[PDB]
Amino acid sequence: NIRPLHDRVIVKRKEVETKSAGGIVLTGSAAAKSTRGEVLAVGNGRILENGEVKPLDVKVGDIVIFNDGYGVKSEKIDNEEVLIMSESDILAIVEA
Amino acid sequence: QDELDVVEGMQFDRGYLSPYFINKPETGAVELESPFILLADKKISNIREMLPVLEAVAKAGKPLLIIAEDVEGEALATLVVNTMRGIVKVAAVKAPGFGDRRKAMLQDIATLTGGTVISEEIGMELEKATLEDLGQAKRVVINKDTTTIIDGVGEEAAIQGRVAQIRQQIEEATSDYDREKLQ
Amino acid sequence: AAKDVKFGNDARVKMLRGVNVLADAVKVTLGPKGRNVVLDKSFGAPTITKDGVSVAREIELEDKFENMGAQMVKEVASKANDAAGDGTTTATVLAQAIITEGLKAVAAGMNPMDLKRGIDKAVTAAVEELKALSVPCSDSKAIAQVGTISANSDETVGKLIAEAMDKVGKEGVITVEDGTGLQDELDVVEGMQFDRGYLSPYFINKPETGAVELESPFILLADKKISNIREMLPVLEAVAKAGKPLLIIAEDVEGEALATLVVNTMRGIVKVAAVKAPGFGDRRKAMLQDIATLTGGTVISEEIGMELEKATLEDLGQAKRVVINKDTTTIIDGVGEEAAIQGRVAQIRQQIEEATSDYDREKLQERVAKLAGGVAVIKVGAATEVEMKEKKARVEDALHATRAAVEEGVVAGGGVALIRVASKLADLRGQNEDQNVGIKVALRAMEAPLRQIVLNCGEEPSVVANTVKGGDGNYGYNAATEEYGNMIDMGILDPTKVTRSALQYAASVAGLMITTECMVTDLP
Amino acid sequence: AAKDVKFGNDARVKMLRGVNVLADAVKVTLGPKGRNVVLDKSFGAPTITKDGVSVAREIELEDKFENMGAQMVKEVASKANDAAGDGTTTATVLAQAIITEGLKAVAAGMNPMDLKRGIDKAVTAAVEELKALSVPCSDSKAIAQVGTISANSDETVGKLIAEAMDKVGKEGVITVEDGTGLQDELDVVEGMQFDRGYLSPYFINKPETGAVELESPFILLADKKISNIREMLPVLEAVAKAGKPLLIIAEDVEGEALATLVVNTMRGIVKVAAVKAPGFGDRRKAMLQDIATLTGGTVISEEIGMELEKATLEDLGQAKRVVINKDTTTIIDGVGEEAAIQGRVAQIRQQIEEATSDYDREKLQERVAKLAGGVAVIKVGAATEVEMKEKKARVEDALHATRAAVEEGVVAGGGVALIRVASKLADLRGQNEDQNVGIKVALRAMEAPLRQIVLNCGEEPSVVANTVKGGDGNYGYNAATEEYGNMIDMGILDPTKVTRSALQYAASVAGLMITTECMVTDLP
Ligand SMILES: Nc1ncnc2c1ncn2[C@@H]1O[C@H](COP(=O)(O)OP(=O)(O)OP(=O)(O)O)[C@@H](O)[C@H]1O
Ligand SMILES: Nc1ncnc2c1ncn2[C@@H]1O[C@H](COP(=O)(O)OP(=O)(O)OP(=O)(O)O)[C@@H](O)[C@H]1O
Ligand SMILES: [Mg+2]
Ligand SMILES: [Mg+2]
Repeated sequence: NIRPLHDRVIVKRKEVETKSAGGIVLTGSAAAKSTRGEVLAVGNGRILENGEVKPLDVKVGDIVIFNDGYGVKSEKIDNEEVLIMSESDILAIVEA
Repeated sequence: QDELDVVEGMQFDRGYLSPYFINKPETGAVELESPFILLADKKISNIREMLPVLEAVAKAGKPLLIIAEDVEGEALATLVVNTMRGIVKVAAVKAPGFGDRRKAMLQDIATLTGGTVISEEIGMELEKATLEDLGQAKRVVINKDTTTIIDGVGEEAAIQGRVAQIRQQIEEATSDYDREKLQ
Repeated sequence: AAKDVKFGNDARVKMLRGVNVLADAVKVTLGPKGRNVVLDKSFGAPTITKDGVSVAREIELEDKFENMGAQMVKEVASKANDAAGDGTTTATVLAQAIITEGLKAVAAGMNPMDLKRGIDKAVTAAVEELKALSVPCSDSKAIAQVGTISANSDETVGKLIAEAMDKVGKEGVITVEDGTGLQDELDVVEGMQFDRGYLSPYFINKPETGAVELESPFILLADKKISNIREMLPVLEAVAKAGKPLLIIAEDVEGEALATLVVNTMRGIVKVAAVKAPGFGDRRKAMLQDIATLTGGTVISEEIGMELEKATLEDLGQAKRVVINKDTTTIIDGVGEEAAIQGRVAQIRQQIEEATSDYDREKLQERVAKLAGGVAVIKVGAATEVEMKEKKARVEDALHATRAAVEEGVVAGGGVALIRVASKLADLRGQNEDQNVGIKVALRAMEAPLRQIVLNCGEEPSVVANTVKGGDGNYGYNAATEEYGNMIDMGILDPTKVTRSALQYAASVAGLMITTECMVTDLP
Repeated sequence: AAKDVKFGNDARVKMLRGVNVLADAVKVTLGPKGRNVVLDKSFGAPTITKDGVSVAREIELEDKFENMGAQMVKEVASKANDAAGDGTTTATVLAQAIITEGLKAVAAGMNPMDLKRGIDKAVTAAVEELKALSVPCSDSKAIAQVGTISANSDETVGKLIAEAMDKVGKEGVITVEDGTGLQDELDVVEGMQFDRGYLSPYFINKPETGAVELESPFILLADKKISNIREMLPVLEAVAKAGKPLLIIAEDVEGEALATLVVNTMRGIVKVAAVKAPGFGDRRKAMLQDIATLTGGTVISEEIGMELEKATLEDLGQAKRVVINKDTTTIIDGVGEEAAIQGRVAQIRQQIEEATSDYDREKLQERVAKLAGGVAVIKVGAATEVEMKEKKARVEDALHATRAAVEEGVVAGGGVALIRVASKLADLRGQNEDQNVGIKVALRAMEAPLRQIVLNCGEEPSVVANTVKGGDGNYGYNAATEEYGNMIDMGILDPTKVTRSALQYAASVAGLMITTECMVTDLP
């Protein structure tokens, strides 16, 4: 088991959409890496300058739309890929 | 012995862009029955331009033949994969000729097949292309060398008007090669 | 440039003199008693050859008009060599005989166009007569006889070629190359033998033989070149679970991937050998598809859609045995559906039909031989390089003649077939008297090969020609033994295609040349 | 260009005139009494040579047809030189004799193809007769006699070559090079002596000799070139702990690594000498593996998998002694398993068999000599440069003759062997009379070497030929002493391979030349 530190999130990126909206199969760069993924683990929370730690607004098991970049790191646990990214890199959360 | 080879309708010498389009492996020739025809003046390499066209064609169910300056890379990969998967029967062949000629004979194919050419200069875009924009033909046969359209569904008056225009270009032409190409 | 223009009989005489020079050079090499010709080469040693096409190619004369005639009649030997591969000396002999007798009629006031028409009519009837007079050449004994006759009465060459096509069957490909020893050798390889060695010496399972050997291994076929290991981790791991060895066909394996495969080859977790993909652009894909069909696998490619990471055991091909050396890799008894192999070879046959280049159809036939039947290499053995060239030319002539014999059948050799055809066409008539004279010159020229063979023997051409014409059927003259007998029973067979092609090309060129009245060339 | 075409007897006469010019130039150098030939060189001084191959190579005539004949018969000497290394003058003498007698039969109406067949039959039987008539040449005395006879009766050359073959044995490699002095010298080096000096002069343990000397040192072998020290702290520190010296074989050691090694060399903590890995791509790895096997070590490489940081003492090879100088590195009594050395030399032998290039097989033999046996260099001593070239040619002829003698045995010299073979083949018959005439011309030409030797002596060729044919066995004519006696007991031995190659190549090219009827060349 892996859990983050401070304002960091462990997310499992969802599989890229093989087929398009109308049933057209997309391959190569067409099926680009998905920017939404379910949250696997939430850190303790962001640390403020005064010394208080506030919990992250994201929750474990909620799909989040995140941004790729230097902030996100692709680690491997049990031959599986997990993205470690700061909560700021999480643009949105997917509900319903 | 002397032989005579007569080909009618459109038989411009452009083969399939990928061998995997072949519906009939025994003859090595792609065969489409009453397919749509998309005509693009621009060369394409991505897929995002023709999800509307491809999805609407798959919804219609009729096959699709693509005439374009060049289809390559991810576009060919996507069309080929969809061809095996059977969602849409797509065959993409290069537009014939070169500059100031490819546009002319693409407009000719559009008139013969009752379609409209997709181009930047004309104004419309591939993303906004629809079924009524796409051309129609009774039959299409593709080989390694030649592409043939049989009984293109197009208005007779438009065909006569276009051939009249080509005749006027013949009259105004002053080079033997030019008038031979126009004929 | 300033032109010299020659009209009428002066031009015809100069053209005929050039034709006579070229044909005299060529036709001293006709028959079993025909001699050799030395061709000086600007680079290297002179070439001693007995082919008519080589001598015809080398002939060029100082006089521009005689040279025009020489080039025109050299086209006969060139076309006969390109079409049938043999009968170039007979084609040149027939062409000059049609020209010499045609020009005699032209000098006698006959209309040369009608002479051309009569020659063409006689030759069309002659081709029909040859097609009727031919017999199938299917057994090995007749094939040995054809090869022997075409190799200047060399029985070893005929027997070797008969054995070669017996081993490789109808679909096999036979090629002739230089050999090291003093004896001809035959190397027949079946199934796939594409010439790509191991990418690293460390794959070698048997150091004494220096060859990687895999028993019932998997075969991975990737269209893309690979330099990293992560793409084939699922494939290699699943192969390790299977336990069977793995052979990799790819555009290029190198770097980290190659080092990893080598390390695991020593470690014994998986027996892996990686060799380069056979062929090149638009060809390597074809060979990979053929290997996949034979081994019951699927080629991993970007265009096809799948990736190496998703490749599975069912995707991987299977074969009974695999051997790899520094040069060649052989796959023995690839586990694949016979229907798929038959369909693929049928497709390659259609590509052969649609192909218009000799190299392309040769490559396609080689691929067919890789799939079905086998490939045979005849290594010619000779003491020196000049003897190597001469014997290789004779062996290639014999190979072409045997192929023509299986394609179109055989007829009586030694010029007997054309003698009989001319005998059967004595009743042929044209539209006017000029056309009948042309028919007669064609029929008379049909006796030229036999007369030239006999003259090369030193005997009397007229006597033997009359004696052969007096007979019937396959009765003719064995010039090797100088005795009369049945040509088929004596083993003197000419491919019907060779004779027909020689007659047709000779007739076409010769009629065109006898129709000439003016000749324009550059001034000397 | 425009061609001159010659037919029949005039072409044959011009061909024979060219053959006669070339053979007359060559054959004045046959025997012990044969003289020298001056070949004018476009660069440098003229070459004084007695080899028939050199004279044949230089001969080119003004007349195009005579030049064709000259080049065709020069092929005989070229092939005889390439195959056996000696007997080029005898091959040219035999070829012209077959040509002169063959052309006489051609002029007498005989069929040249059957003459060629008869000559080939006679020469095949002659090769069998020679193989039967040969005797093994294994003792040093017979080798000395063969070398002496092949060096134009130079006893010192024969004795030197016998000594070289005794010292380097069967597996050793003997080469001939220029020497400074006025006397021939023999330099034999055993074990490994690859020509790579120290990478830095400061490694020198013995300044008086200018040579690093390591007693029972470790040997590190790295395929990769090294410039940093960080890769070999474990190896160097463990060597220091062991205390034994270290020798580094690598693609390149330079910069910080070399400076560090030098610093520790003076500091005495380690006695390390670094020399470059011998050879280049695909060869450096092979000979590095050879050194590893000989010294019982393992090569450090990226492809093999291991890294220098993980190299240990067991990885490092061991040798009894190491000597380093500016030019060469010598390893004395490498501590390696004999089974591994024998297996590696067997693999190199397999590569020799599979190799098709002379350079490749000589390099592989050099590697074998490095592993097993030794390498000998014969430095030819001469006063001037012309004498050096002539003596080096004679010594190379003697080397090739001794090698051919050990390979295939020896026969009576002075043309006696071919005389005896011809006597034993007097009962040989062909298929017809032309073939029997060809057999007879081959048998008569088999006496040409002895007759030309005697003629070079100034004696009567016919008298001595008759006297030698009257005898039997090894009874022949010592031309140096001009006396009759046993050829073997007088020490006149010809390698059987030399005689067989001369006869075979002469026969092949000569038969092909006598089969010719037309000759096509460029206009003068
Ligand atoms: N023993 C023989 N008796 C009679 N005719 C023979 C004999 N051997 C060969 N021939 C005939 O020789 C003719 C031609 O032989 P040859 O191989 O020299 O010429 P080619 O095939 O016309 O040309 P090329 O010089 O290109 O090989 C053939 O018609 C063949 O039947
Ligand atoms: N003392 C001798 N008495 C008789 N024959 C001798 C004597 N010495 C050498 N020969 C003979 O001389 C012949 C050829 O000698 P030579 O070395 O001149 O010619 P080669 O070996 O044919 O050619 P090359 O010029 O290339 O060395 C051999 O057959 C050899 O037996
Ligand atoms: Mg032939
Ligand atoms: Mg010699």
